[PDB]
Amino acid sequence: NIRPLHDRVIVKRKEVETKSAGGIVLTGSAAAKSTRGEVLAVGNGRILENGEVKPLDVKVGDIVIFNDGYGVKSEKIDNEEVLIMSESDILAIVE
Amino acid sequence: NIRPLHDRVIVKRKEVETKSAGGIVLTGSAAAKSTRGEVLAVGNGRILENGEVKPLDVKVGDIVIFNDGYGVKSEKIDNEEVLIMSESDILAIVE
Amino acid sequence: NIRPLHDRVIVKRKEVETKSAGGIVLTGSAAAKSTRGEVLAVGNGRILENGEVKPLDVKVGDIVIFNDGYGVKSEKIDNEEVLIMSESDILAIVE
Amino acid sequence: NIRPLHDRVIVKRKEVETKSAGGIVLTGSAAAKSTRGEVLAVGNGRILENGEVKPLDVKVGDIVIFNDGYGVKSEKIDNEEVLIMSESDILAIVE
Amino acid sequence: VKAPGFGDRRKAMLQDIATLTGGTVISEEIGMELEKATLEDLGQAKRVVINKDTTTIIDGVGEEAAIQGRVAQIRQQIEEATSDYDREKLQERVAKLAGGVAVIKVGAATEVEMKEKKARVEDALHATRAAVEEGVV
Repeated sequence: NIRPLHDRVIVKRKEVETKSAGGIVLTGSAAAKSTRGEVLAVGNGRILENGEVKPLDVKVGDIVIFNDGYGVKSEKIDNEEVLIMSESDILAIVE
Repeated sequence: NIRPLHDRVIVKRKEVETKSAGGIVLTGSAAAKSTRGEVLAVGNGRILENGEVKPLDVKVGDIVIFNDGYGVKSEKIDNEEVLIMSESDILAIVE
Repeated sequence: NIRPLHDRVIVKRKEVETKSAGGIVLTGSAAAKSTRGEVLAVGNGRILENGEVKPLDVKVGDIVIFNDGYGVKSEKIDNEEVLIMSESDILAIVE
Repeated sequence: NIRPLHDRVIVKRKEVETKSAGGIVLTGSAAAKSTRGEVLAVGNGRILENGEVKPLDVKVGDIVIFNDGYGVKSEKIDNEEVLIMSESDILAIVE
Repeated sequence: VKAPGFGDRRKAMLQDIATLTGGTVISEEIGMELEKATLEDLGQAKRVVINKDTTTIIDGVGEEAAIQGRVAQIRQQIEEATSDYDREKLQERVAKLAGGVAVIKVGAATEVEMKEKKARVEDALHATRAAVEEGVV
């Protein structure tokens, strides 16, 4: 297992959809990278100016929407791609 | 359903008008894209420096005027694209 | 010995893996620099704005995943290349 | 006799090493300029937001490892090169 | 010193020196780096003399079997060689590996006399080669 530090969350990207709103199969740049994932591990919490920590709002087991950028980092663990990124990159939680 | 995190708001922007100040149909770049929307989900609120959170000013149901920028993102949910963006991009509330 | 100041941590990255997912030997730019290390020294802790100091979450002996960048400085100590970097560059701790 | 203000430290850079790990002599751009020094004087302390001062961690007589950059400035005292740099530029102290 | 040749022939000459001296060539296309080199990848000789224009490797310490294999390979390459320039270069390489290289310098007082004597010496050289290979009548 791998546990992140502070406000970092480990997520696993969902597979890209093949058929889009019907039987039309998309191949190439038409199918963009998925922006939804499964939360695997969560950090302890952010550090406030006072020094106290507060727990993250996102929990393990939820599906989240995130924006890919420079802050989101890819690491190869257990022969499977996972994403390590801060809670500021979590936009919303599905359901 | 989808709920945002902290001070993010999901909006559904309105369609561009065709007839402008009469019957004159605008086609091309003349009809600028709409900068108004309907808020669908409202986040819990911004986290202050001390640690406390405060509720957001905009409630679900009203009309907002915003500015499109790099921080604003577009997401496709329920086969209908929505707009996810922070409260700092909200300028005013119509009515 | 060498001890860091404030929130800096000294790590020594692991040797790059050659055989990947089987016997295939990797040579060239495909074999990227390893982003895992074993912590050797840990600083006292970061100074808060109010004045007190808080200890780092990483202890000596752990294996960490770090993000290489301009913040990470490469320093050659006792004929052994080790990396001195701030704790903000440490992403997660393995196990 | 000069004393730095606030969180600044005056150091003298150690001479570059020519004989490297055996008999081989190094001349030219290969011999990078040394990144170790000797602290001569230490400022009173960094000024916090509230108003009180915090004494510096480095003490006179120590050997320090620093990162050369735009913040480190070179000036002449008693016809000898010394470096005026902030205490934040010191990475670690040897022994 | 700089390695002789230009291109593929440079690689061939380097490999010939490696086989003669008993060493290994450090190349990126084979998967080795100069920082990893050890004393085992270094060739050996007995005497090396370098001047303003020439380099001579005297009495390389290498096993004769490898040299024989290399010269046999170059002979096979010769057997499938078309142009005379390529054959001349290959035979020079075989001479460097196994035999020697001799040069005859023609001396004459003027330039027309030099040209005539040089032409006659070249004819004699060709005739002796032919007689050695196929007999005389």
